Amino acid sequence: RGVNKVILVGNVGGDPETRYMPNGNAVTNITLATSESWKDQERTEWHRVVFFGRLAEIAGEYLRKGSQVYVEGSLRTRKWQGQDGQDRYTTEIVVDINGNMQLLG
Amino acid sequence: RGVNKVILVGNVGGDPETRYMPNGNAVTNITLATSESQERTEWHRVVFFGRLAEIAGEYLRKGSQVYVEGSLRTRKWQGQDGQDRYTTEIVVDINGNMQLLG
Amino acid sequence: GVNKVILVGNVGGDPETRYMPNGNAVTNITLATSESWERTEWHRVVFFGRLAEIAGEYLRKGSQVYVEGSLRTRKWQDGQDRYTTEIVVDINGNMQLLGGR
Amino acid sequence: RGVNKVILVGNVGGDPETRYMPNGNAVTNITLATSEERTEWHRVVFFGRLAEIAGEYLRKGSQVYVEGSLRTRKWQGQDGQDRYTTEIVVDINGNMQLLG
Repeated sequence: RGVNKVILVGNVGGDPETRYMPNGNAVTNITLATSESWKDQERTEWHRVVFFGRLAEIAGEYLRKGSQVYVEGSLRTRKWQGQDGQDRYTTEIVVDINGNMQLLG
Repeated sequence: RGVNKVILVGNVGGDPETRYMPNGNAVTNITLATSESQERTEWHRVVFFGRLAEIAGEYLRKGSQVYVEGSLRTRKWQGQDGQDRYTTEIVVDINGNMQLLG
Repeated sequence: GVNKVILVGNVGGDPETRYMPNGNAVTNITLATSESWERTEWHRVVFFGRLAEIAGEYLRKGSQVYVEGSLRTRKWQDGQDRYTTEIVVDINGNMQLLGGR
Repeated sequence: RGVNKVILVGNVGGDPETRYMPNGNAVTNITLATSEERTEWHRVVFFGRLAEIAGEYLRKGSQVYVEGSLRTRKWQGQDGQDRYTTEIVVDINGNMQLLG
C-alpha cells in the first residue's frame, strides 16, 4: 500500500558475514557507515544491512572492510525478547530481490 | 562521506505530537505505517525538525497519507534500569522533504 | 551504475495503451509534478508488461500516482534526429495509485 | 506539489564545464554514463555550491553519485523547429558525492 525505500552509499565496517539457509539461499550481514561533517566535528551513522539471495552471494564474496557500496533496500524493525525478558527492537536495511547493490570504485 | 536517504509513503498512525526545544524550534513526532501485499506492515518512527515540523503538526492527522524523505538516525537512550536502548528514527529536516498526499 | 527516478504527480491525460508484436503491453502517460517558490514539469512515463496493463486499465486523467523507474533517452526521426527522455517503468520499477483507506 | 527526484551513479563522460556568473552563481555541466551492456547518457547540470564542488573535484571518468530533479527545457533550433532537452538539475535540493 505504501513505499518503504532506503538508499545508502557508505563504507563496509567489518568483514561481511555470510550464512546459508537449509535450502542453500545465502544471507550476508554487514554494517555500513555514513557520516556528516561540521565545524563550530563528525557524526557517523552505522547501518545494519542484510542482503538476501544473489546479492547476498555477491556481497559475501566481493565486499571487504572499507568497501564503498551503494545499497537500495527497505527498512525492517525486528522485535525480540532480550535475555532479561524485555522487548528490544532492531532496525535493519533489507536488500533482497526488490533492492539493489552496486560495488563502487 | 556517503548518502543516507529514506523515502516513505505511508499513513500517519496517530495525531502528531509537536513540542518545542529550548531554542524555540519545532519538533514533531509521528509514526508512519507502510504495508506490502497476505499483508505485512512496517511501523516507522518519523521526527520532523524546523519548518517541516510546523507544517507536519499543522496539517497531518491520524489518517493522512504522506510522502517523507529523510535520513536514518539511531539514537541511544537509557531505560528505567540503566540499560541501553536504541531507536532508529527517520529524521526529516531542511535536507529532507514531506508532501501531504491525496 | 544506478539509474533511478522517483515521481509523485498527477496523470496528465487518459493513458495510451498499445501492444507490441510479441503481444506485450506498453502504456504511455504524462505525469505532472510541480513546485512553488509555480513551475510544472511534464514527465513522459512509459510502462512495460504487467504495469502497462494495470496502468492502462486503472489510471485516469488526474489520478495521483507514485512511480519508480529509470531514465531512457530514445532516438527517433522530417529526417532530422529527435530525442525523448522517458521514465521507463517495467519489471524493475514500481507504480502505486495513491490514496486509499 | 508532487515529487521529482532522480538518483544516478555513473561515470563522468568528459571534463566538467564550469562557468561563473555575476550574482555569484556557478553552473557546471557534465554528461554521466550509467550502464546496466547498454549505456545511458545523462545530461547533468549543477548549480550553486555543488557546481563549484563538481568543477573542482569531478574529472573525465570520475565515478559520482548525483541526486537531482528532472527538467525539460524547450528551444527553437536553427531550422525553426521546436526541440526539447531533459536534464538532471542538481542544486541545493539535490546532492553529489564523489566516489572511489
